[PDB]
Amino acid sequence: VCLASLSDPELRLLLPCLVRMALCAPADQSQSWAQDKKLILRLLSGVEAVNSIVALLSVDFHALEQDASKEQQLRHKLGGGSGESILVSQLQHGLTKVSESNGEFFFKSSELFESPVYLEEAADVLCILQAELPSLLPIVDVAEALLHVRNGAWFLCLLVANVPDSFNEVCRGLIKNGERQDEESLGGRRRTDALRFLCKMNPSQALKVRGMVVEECHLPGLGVALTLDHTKNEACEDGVSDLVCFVSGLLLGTNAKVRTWFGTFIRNGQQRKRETSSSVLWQMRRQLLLELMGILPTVRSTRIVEEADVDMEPNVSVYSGLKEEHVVKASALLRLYCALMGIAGLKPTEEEAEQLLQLMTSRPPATPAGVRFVSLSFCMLLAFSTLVSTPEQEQLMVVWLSWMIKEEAYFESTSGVSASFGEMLLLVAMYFHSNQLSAIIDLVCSTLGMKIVIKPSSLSRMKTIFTQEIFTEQVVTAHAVRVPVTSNLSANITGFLPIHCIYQLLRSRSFTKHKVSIKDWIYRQLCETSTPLHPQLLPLIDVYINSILTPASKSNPEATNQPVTEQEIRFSITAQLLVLYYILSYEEALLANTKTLAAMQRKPKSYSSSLMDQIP
Amino acid sequence: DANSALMELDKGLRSGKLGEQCEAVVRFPRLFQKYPFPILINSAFLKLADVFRVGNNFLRLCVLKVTQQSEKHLEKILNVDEFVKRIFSVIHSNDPVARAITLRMLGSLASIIPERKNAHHSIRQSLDSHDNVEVEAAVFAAANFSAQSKDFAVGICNKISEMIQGLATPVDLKLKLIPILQHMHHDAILASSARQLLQQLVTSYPSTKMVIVSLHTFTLLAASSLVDTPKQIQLLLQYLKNDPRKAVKRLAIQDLKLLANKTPHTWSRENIQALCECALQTPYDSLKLGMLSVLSTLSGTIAIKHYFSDLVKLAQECCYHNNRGIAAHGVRVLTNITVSCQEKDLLALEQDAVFGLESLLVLCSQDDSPGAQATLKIALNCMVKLAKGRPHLSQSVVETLLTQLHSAQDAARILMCHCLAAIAMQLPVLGDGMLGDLMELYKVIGRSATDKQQELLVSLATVIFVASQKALSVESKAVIKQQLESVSNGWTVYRIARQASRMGNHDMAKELYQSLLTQVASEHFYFWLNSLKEFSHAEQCLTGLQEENYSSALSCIAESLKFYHKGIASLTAASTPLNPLSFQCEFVKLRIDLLQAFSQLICTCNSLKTSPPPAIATTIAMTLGNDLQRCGRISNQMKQSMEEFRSLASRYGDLYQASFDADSATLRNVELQQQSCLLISHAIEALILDPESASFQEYGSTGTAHADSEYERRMMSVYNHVLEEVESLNRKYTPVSYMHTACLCNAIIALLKVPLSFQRYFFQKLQSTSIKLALSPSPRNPAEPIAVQNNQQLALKVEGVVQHGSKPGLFRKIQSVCLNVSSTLQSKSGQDYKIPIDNMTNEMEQRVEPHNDYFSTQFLLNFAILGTHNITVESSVKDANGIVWKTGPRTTIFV
Repeated sequence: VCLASLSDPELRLLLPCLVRMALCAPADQSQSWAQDKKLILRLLSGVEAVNSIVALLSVDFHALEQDASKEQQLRHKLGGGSGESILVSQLQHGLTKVSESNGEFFFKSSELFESPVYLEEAADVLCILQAELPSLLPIVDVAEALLHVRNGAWFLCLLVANVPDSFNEVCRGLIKNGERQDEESLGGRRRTDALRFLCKMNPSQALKVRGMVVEECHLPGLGVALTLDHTKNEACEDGVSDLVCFVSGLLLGTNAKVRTWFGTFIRNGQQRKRETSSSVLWQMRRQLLLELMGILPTVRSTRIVEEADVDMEPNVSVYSGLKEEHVVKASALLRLYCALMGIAGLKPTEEEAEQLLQLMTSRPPATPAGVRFVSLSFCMLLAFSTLVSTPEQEQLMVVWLSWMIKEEAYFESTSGVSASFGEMLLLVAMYFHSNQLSAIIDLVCSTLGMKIVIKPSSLSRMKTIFTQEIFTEQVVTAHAVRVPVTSNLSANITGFLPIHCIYQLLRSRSFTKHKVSIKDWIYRQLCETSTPLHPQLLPLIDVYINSILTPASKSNPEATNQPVTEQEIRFSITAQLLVLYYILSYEEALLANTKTLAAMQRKPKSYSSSLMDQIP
Repeated sequence: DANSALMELDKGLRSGKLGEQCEAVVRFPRLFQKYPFPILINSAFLKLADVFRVGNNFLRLCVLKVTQQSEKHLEKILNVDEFVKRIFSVIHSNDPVARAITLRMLGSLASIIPERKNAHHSIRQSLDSHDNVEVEAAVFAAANFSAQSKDFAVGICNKISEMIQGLATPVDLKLKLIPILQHMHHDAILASSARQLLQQLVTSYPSTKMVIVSLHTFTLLAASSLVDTPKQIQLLLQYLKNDPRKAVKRLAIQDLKLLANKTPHTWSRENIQALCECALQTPYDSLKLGMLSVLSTLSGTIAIKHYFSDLVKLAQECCYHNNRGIAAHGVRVLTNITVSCQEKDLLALEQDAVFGLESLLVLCSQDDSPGAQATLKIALNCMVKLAKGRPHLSQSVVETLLTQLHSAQDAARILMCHCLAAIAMQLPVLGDGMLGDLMELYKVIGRSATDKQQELLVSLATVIFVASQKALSVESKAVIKQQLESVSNGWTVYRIARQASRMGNHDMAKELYQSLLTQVASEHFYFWLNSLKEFSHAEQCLTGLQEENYSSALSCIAESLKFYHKGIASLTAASTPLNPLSFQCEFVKLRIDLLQAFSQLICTCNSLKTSPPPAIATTIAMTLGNDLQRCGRISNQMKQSMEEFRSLASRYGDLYQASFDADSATLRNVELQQQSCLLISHAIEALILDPESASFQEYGSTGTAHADSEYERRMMSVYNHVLEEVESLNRKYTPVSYMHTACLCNAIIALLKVPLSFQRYFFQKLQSTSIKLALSPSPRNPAEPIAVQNNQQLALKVEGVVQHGSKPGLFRKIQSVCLNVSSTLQSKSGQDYKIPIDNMTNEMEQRVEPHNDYFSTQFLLNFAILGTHNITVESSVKDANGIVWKTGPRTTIFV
């Protein structure tokens, strides 16, 4: 509140030439300058020259009042100390009016009245800090706040007292002068900030008396402009995260730095990922503030993040989609939104959900980052179906889903990623076809590190009604069969390979009668990888063996041409072992059932003992 | 979860289903590897003994293979007698294959039952049986039981002697029975008898395989029983000088190599002279190569110091040989002799050394073959050793390296750059001299390269950053130009930026991090790169300080702290449960706290002039005060700074012992940071405050010639400057800190000269060791406390298993686990803490030494409080030298 931030920052380092740059600002902190220019020790020559220059530059109109205050403080060295000691002794013993007799004119004329007023204020502050919760008795020196603050600064600079107690008294009486205390010593700013941050609880600063303390801390951080990030970190690490969020928002609105990444998201990212203590702290804080609408910091944070989000909306409006330079920031913001609305999240609105649906349905530049962003947007729209209330949103989202299903092949061919979004789309389609919803939950909680719950098999059920509309077994099976095989697997990359959807398709049913004999895809997959042993290869081979002795779902028995062209001597060790396991499983299945309804299922096409003698 | 697996394996083993039984048996080792718990292993081994007692003779082989595979999990078996009985109950059958399988199983169990007389009697009886596979199994079991069990050795030595000398067994049976004599090192009489037997076998059975196996047995006995190693060396030299065969000569060469590898101090001058005389009379190349390899292995130990002129002549003659391996061995011997020995004339040999290195450079420059790359690496590490052990010839090798850098087809320049980077870590004048040539090579290398352009560019950038000190001239723009329009491999530029941040170059690091921020294929790596960029920017802005400046220094400190806060926020935004970042967060937070303490110190030093004398003088005369000299309000700020520095040093010492996986460089950097913090604390305690408190002069040597980095040398020089400026101004002026604050601020600025050095452990975290510490208390699945009578007792039964994701014996080895346990009251009794004493008397600091990867101790506690308590345990692993190494498992149980 006009605490001379620049003048204070200049005087904190050295007062050599900054005395001439501030003419009217040298009115509140003039007491410290007068005390340093009158009671100087004259240690060094440069220090003496600086003190002389400061005394020469302090020849203002209020120099007489400053000299009178300095003389009153010097004359109150022994008498005021004894008076305060006697008052403290009397208060300790007892614990075991015409504007207060012209209090405005008495404290400015005689030093004894000012000393008595300071002693009474200190006693009241001690009584309120011992055991009390109140902020009254502040309109005593409202008309003479300047003289009262000057007298308090003179008493603090002349008489020994506690800095934390004085800061607490200033925060409880009038914060407008609290920052003035920072202009008295200009050395205990960090200590005062830590004391103010440690003088509050966790569930406060929202609808209690801690709002005044939070405002005072914000004003002090704005007047300092140096330890603001340190104060925000201390708050986020100890208590009162709302003050830290407000300080971060103020620093982001004042300074134009952090252009590559918004500092608000940078600070809000560490709330549902680690540090479970601060995690549940922020959780209960946002839970308590969600119902309360008359609070400034959280709504300002939502507004700034919303405008930072919509600054990228004209780009996808006039162009096809996002750009390469803004494809990672959008994904980070989307993941932050997901983490914020993971469990016990806030209630969204339409003016934000519209832009969310517009950005989540953009056109990436066919970059693995863009593929990850598309997958994250798909999981976001699948875990939350709060978009069906309006027709235009649902029609645009289904149009974009059809576009993604069409261009999945292009996105997988250009971008050399292992698991694209099309694999997840086909997997959730097969899951909806198999009439279960727990697999969708496992999918959405396995694609990203958030063990959250959405609804007990009631939220995604609506999507099922859409699944039977257009995305029926006529196109999803084609897209699952027309996927390219993965080369040189690793069993370590995060994602769902086509092996999963192929296994799900072979397990559910294959009654299409026009999309059988997928042995070519199986061979092209098991051709040559040799690095891992995927845990799904054996169940895939098992369900493929079971997909031969099944009624009317007749596939090819993997004729001996592939074995004789593979096991002839890149057809590595793992491929040969998998082929041998498949052959042995087929030989075992030829003897297990032996009964295939005796209806046109009489062509097993077994081996004639001419291939088994060749394979070692 | 392991109970379900054991149950399903039992259900699979219940029915016959030979295939399913074999499947379960071969899957048992995976269950052993997954759960190393002793009770589950004991139950599984009991079930294996059960299925071994009755079987179709094929499950027995699978159980034998499982036992041979899982050998380390064999000592953690509770019921051993029943297991051994069930195993031995099948040796009385008439099936020879079953008896052979049982004998092999017993031999596989020779580490847990070395005194069972029934097994010894069975092996003794079945050793001379009328069979072919049972005899081999009995021989295997006899060797296993003769390794240990001295009684079995003394009982089987005579039988082995008669069976070998009976001349009624084939040559293969004797060749298999001879290696049994290796385990006769239990007594001197056994060693003498085995030596006489082997001598008689050599003198009576002259044959290639016979002599080879007998000499192998004899040398293994001599190496395991170091009583007659000189006689072994003499016999090997005699056989090298007399026996004309080629196989026996190579056997003796490998024998001498093994002896020098294990026991090199038993060699004498006569043995080395005889070996040199034998090598000088060898017309072949492979034999001379092996003898020179043995000589090079010997010269790397104290043998070359005890030998001190035939070895010198041999090394000088084989240094310029036609083949490359012999020349590499010769120059290695010469370099080892130069480094170890310090004779007078040997100085001239130094010449023959350096030029000899050229003989290994012009022959393996553009060969592109492993046989040449091996000798190249040998010569390069020998040159590194010669440069690090003798700085007198540091330039005479770097000039040859620079001249040879132009004679490689982009194949050996990576190794030359590695050698240059390893050599330049000691003396910076080499880098100052070769920076120009390195930049010339970096400019002329960006023409065309496809095979290994990535690693070549990485090595060039690394050696340039090591040679350079500022990287602010045109060279940085040239490197940026060479890396921009060329192939933009993300890993290459990432490694270049990592090396730049490691060496201290922060401008190039910031540029590369900004270039990489726009190309990230994920979200966590994006935050990681953003944090690295913010840290590099704060480091670069930290270097923007001027000597004797205090106006802009506060602004630079503030902006560096702001950038550090942004970076640590973006970094902790990337901390995930999967692969969590614990060292980086703590390191950055402690650096931020140290810089905040420095900012508070400079702020207090500046505010000392803001009328501090007359502030506290109103209550007491600070002038000529014997109680508190120059008593002012600055004393509280000085005490706060001192306690902050003490807490920072304590947290540094905690972080040192909390890693347990950091390299030597990272530990040295942490130690240097803590030393600087403690030095600033000592300066604020002894100089600014009363000098009569400590008055301890630092009259001791420091900064020895052992630092392996320029950062360490600069830190040590700054430490010495601070000590020499604080030891003199102690009793000069009054304690009002008139001139003391000036030198204090100068030292603070000097400490901020070197920005930082992100060591190797900051990235690529390897050697991931972890103690599971899975105690076995009463069954408590929920969070409800165990119902105890509160008066009898409460047992713990704690046990932990160590798990190493990487190579265990890489940097440190686990030797002891100092398990600690404490108790406290959960509910508040009278205050916010547990109680007046918190019931933390029950510590019971036990020191268990796990021989294998398993340990188990017993803990108790006595409490008479009807409330709820909390029990916590800590691992506190101890290494070989002995350090607390405070680990953070934090296993806390209520009751």
